[PDB]
Amino acid sequence: HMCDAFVGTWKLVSSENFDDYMKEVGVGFATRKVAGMAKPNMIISVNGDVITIKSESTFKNTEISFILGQEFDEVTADDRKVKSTITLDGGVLVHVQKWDGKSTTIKRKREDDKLVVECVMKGVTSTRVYERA
Ligand SMILES: Cc1c(Cc2ccccc2)nc(C(C)(C)C)c(-c2nnn[nH]2)c1-c1ccccc1
Repeated sequence: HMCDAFVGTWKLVSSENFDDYMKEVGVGFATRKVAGMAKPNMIISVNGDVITIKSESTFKNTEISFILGQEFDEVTADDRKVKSTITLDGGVLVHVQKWDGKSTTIKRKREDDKLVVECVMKGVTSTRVYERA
C-alpha cells in the first residue's frame, strides 16, 4: 500500500556505471556485454504480502517473488545462485544479496515519475533509471 507506488511496468531509460558495477560483482565479459546492451522492463506487482519483481529483456527474463524481511534463494540474471533479503526502509526497497562470502545491495526508489535503481558493490555504484511503460 505504500508499496503501491512501485507497482507497474518500468522501462529502462538510462544507465551509468553498470559495466563497472558488474565487473566488481564478478560478472563475466560475455554476459556484461550482452546484458549491458539490453533495455529491460522491470515489472512490479503485489498480491497480499507477496511482492513479485520480473525483469524482461532480450537477454534474460528473471522473476522473484518474496515477502519483506524473509530471506529467499534467487538466481540472478547472470546465473549466480544467491541468498536475498528485501525490506522496505523509509520508503525504499532494499535488496541485499549474499553469495560466496560477498554482498551487494540494490536499492529501488521512486523519484518524481521514475523508478531509480542504485546498485552498490564495495565502493562501485551504478544508477539505472526506469520510466512507466
Ligand atoms: C545482468 C543484470 C544484473 C547483473 C547482476 C545481478 C545481481 C547482482 C549484481 C549484478 N543486474 C541487474 C540489476 C537487477 C542489478 C539492475 C539487471 C537488471 N537490469 N534491469 N533489470 N535487471 C541485469 C540485467 C537483466 C536483464 C537485462 C539487462 C540487465
